[PDB]
Amino acid sequence: GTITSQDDNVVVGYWHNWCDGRGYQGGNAPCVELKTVNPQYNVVNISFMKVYDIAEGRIPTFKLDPTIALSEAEFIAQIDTLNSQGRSVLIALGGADAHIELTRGDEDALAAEIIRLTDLYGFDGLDIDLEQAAITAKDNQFVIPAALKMVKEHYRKTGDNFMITMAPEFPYLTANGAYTPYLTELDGYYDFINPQFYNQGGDGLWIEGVGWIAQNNDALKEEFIYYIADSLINGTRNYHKIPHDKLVFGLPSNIDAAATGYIQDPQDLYKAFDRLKAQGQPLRGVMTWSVNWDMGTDAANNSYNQQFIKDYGNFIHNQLPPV
Ligand code: NA
Ligand code: NA
Repeated sequence: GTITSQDDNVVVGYWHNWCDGRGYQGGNAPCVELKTVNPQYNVVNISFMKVYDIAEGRIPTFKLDPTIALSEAEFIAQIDTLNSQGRSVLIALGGADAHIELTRGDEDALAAEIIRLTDLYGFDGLDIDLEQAAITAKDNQFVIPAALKMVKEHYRKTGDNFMITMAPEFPYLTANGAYTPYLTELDGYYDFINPQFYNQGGDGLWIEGVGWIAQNNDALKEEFIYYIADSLINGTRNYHKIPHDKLVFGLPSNIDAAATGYIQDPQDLYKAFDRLKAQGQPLRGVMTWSVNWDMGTDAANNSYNQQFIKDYGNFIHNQLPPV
């Protein structure tokens, strides 16, 4: 394929390489064809590159789920189509039960496999989306950055920007937190970070004048968004710094997609994002788990009807470009 990278704001959505996932509230996530994904998701993350069976070896790979009933050829064409629309398709490394437990020395083979898949499917980059147990498993903190540097450099040689993103759960981004080796090793290689501001229950931050602001408090959601992002983009309040032009706010699509973190009132995001913009530090966009959930159903089989991309797609795409 042709490496197709993002120079302006993004709306990121994950795409499930499986069918009929059950939700946190009993709903259903269909498998969907790439070509059915709403075009306002201009970064689509194929979930997941993983180890399928450890008897196959330590190096994760990607195998298109045959239940989805696309041939490799048809999947590849759909990626070419997205690329022709100016949209990126990343491979998301990790996910639940991925069995990624790499040993020092594995970076060469992991880099070779990323390059292979990239060239074959026409992926535009990789998203680091490790499960909690993987973040510090074995030599992952060393191997995964070492491999991605070699991948970045390989594609830089041919004038291509192989995108590198990550999806840390936000508690792991405290200063010296478990995800910080990935961030420091890959500083100047990663394009943007899309943390998960969901599934962390009552984790949060204390702000003098406001109080305790939890990720699951729907009365203080503007405050949560504004203050957690302000902390990250400035490296304050004991958070690792991620520059504002490289921070994308990750969210559940609806209450089926995650246990906690769903934004009940989209105006809380609009206002938080406008406060960050007004101080000269606008964010790079939003991300969601997941496009399948946005296209999914509740427990009564009522369609979620793309509400996430309705709420946020125009809002983000009509912002000024970065820099
Ligand atoms: Na591509
Ligand atoms: Na509120």
